[PDB]
Amino acid sequence: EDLQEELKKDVFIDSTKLQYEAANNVMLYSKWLNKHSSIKKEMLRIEAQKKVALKARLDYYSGRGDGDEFSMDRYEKSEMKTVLSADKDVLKVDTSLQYWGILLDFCSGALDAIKSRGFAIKHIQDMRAFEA
Amino acid sequence: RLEDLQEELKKDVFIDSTKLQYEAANNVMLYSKWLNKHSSIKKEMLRIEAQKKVALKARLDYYSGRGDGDEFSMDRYEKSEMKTVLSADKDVLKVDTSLQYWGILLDFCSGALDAIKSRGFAIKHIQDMRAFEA
Amino acid sequence: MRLEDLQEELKKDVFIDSTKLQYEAANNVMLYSKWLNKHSSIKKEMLRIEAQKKVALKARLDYYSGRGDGDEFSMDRYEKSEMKTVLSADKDVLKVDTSLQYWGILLDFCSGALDAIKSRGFAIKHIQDMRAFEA
Amino acid sequence: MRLEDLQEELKKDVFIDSTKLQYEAANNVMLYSKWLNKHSSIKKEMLRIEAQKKVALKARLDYYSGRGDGDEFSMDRYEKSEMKTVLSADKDVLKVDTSLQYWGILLDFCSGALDAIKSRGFAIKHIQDMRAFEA
Amino acid sequence: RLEDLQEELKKDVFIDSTKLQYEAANNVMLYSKWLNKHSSIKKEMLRIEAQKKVALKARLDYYSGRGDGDEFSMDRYEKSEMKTVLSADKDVLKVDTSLQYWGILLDFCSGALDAIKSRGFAIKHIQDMRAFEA
Amino acid sequence: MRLEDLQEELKKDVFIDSTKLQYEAANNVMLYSKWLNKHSSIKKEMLRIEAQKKVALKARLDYYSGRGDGDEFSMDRYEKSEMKTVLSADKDVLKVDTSLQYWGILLDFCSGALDAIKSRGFAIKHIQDMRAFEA
Amino acid sequence: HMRLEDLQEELKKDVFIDSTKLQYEAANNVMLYSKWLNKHSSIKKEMLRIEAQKKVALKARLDYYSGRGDGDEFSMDRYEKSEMKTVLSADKDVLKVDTSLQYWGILLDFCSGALDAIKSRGFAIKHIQDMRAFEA
Repeated sequence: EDLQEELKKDVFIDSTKLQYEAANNVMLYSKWLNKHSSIKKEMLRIEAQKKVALKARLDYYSGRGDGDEFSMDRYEKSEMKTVLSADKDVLKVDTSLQYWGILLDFCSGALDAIKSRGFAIKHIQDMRAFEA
Repeated sequence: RLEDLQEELKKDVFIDSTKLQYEAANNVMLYSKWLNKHSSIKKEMLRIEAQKKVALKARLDYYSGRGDGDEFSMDRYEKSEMKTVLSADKDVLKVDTSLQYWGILLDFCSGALDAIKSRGFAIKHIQDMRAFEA
Repeated sequence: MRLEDLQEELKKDVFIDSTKLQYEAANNVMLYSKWLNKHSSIKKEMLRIEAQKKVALKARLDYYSGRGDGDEFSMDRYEKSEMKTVLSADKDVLKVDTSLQYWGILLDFCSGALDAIKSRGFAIKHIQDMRAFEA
Repeated sequence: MRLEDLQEELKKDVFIDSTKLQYEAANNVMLYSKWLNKHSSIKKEMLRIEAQKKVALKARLDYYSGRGDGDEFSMDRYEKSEMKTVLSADKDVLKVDTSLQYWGILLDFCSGALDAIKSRGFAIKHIQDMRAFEA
Repeated sequence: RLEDLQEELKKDVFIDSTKLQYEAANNVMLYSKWLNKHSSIKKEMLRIEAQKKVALKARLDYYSGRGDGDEFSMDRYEKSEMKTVLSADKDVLKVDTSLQYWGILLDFCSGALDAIKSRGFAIKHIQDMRAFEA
Repeated sequence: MRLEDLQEELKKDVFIDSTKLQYEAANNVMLYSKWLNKHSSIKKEMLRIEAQKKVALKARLDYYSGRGDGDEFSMDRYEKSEMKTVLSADKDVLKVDTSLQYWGILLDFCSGALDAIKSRGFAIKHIQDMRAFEA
Repeated sequence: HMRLEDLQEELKKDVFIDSTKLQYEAANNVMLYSKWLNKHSSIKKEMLRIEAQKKVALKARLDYYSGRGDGDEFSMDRYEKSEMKTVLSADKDVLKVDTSLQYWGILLDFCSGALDAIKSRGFAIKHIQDMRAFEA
């Protein structure tokens, strides 16, 4: 919600300082690039945790046990995709991770906006200069 | 470190309007600078790419019963179970986490090259609005 | 070819002598050619190596699958699903693909080099414009 | 045609004579055309080579699949999954594709030449601006 | 023939320095001539693409065991083999080459439009250099 | 519309009457319009034909996939890997796509027409300038 | 609504240049630019609305054909996932909303053409003002 709110404020243009906005637009691209890249770094950390959780759970459900517990439901291969997926522990990491996937995806749009706000800024110079 | 690349780029894109011409000529120098980082990163990742390719097989032997040295797994994992196991493997996970990290840095540098390419565009716009003052 | 020396090379090229702006405009088309030349020359090398890689890859696929590669044969009895993984780690594959991919990076670099110069020509023009403004 | 011989050709072509700017501006479109001619004749060649390649591929597809290719038959009993690798390394296949890709090196370079020449006219245009101001 | 288009364009882009006003006007006229060739070629290719689409099916029948006339294939080709088999097929290859031959032509006619657009530019450029003495 | 009629008309349009430079300059904006009408109106047609085709593709697909299209069913029992080839060659589809693809050529010719005229205006100024120069 | 002939006819009348009121036409030219610029933007409002219907209609129809639709209509012909893209396009409602969607794009596209003409018409007027100095 903070990302929607941040970009919303940023893409609006001060018509009176166009030379400044032309310069600051690149400054905004950077800013969103900075968040974008750290999130991927984050997702990489979270995705790594996810790789471990499925195996730990893979052991448990298959009878290799993960702690002091073993599954008695004797799940088959046809049942496995659902079971791990519905698992409380795996779900938490997948839930968090996918959230970041959304966070990351918004920043793509932000870069799309900023690339074009910079375009729009030149346009105004152009659309105004015509009256001359 | 990511903090060293993000912040450095931050510094680069700010434009001194009173020295518009310096920035215009120098802007091409920034592109060059990052293109150097970019390429140097890929060089690293390619080396890690080899390490991972060796690590995955080495571990694949271990778990599959072909052994990894004097070691063999007792968990008798099956082929349908295999992708998950290597993916969660200590030895593999370290290199892949390592490998992906530079890849992210690599990914940051593409954006910089977008930024710098457009800073060069932004600079001309400023010249134009100034020439417009005329 | 070495990457840093290409890096070292491009760096000198993008520098602009403002005292020779007509010359630099003319010089720019020559730099484009030169990097255009490198670019195509990298492809010739990679194509040759990629032919070695295809030869190495066939040989190792035979080796590991039990058809043997020379006077030598693998006893680890790998299956078809296991082959992709093993071949990637294969010393001969690994050595050549590493080399193959390495030039590709130099290939990817000369594109960057060509993007730098193709746009450098504008930057030279940008400078001229700000000057007519000073007038 | 040779790759490096075109590079030298482009090398001479991109040179700009400061004493003959009207000529250079006019002759520049003549350069686009000429390289526009090389680019197109190369493609025509690739059309002939790629047809041979597709034929080599079928003949070899038969051979390794056990249908025999002329008076020869493959005894290695390659499977469907293995064929892609094997065909790529096959000498008959490899020779035509190597040749085909070589023009590909040539094709792309001529594209670059047209790009250099496209802006060389601007570089030519660039200098005029610097001259009238110098006046 | 491709060689007929090459020789023609060569003749076209040549610029008569002494009759510049005329050449500025004719350049727009040349765009037309080549624009006419270009579209007529797409016209040609449109016919061939219908021919090619018909052949792949007729041949598809032959190789798939459905027969293409009074004939049937004994090679028992699998799905993995088909793209290759059809591609190398005498009937398919003949029509597709023709399409490709024209495709090569079409792109040359485009290149010609690239030329004419900038010949128009160069013409103005030269006039400026004329005013340069004056 | 016929393609040759577009070619014949455009040819007539781009001609420049030197003895009437003031008129040709003004009228040039009037030509953009005429072809602008063609371009948009052509699209209007293709938009209708595209609809005829989308319905045809479904109708024949049903036929061939065995859902039947009328009182008819294909006994050739075509598969998924085979369908795109089969539908593409279909007599009814082939007739409609040809139609659609043909109007596309007209559309594109008009884009070229718009390319041509838009620069003809540049040409008109240039000539005038060379006249003002001789003046 | 809007008709293409009305945009064509409107634009046609708009770009014609009165040589005798050239100072005026210079003033009149900018008045045209705003007007189409407003049309350009006004068409976008319609398409954004119709396209929204299409996002829903396709979604409503995809459910229908896949069997998740629950109304008084149900798809019994059992279409598969590879077949859906093909089928949905031919759907009576989808075809109509798409036809509608595609149409406004053309009116939209015409104003862009219209704006390039007027954006540049101002220049042509400036040229003629100038060609007089040659007679001068």
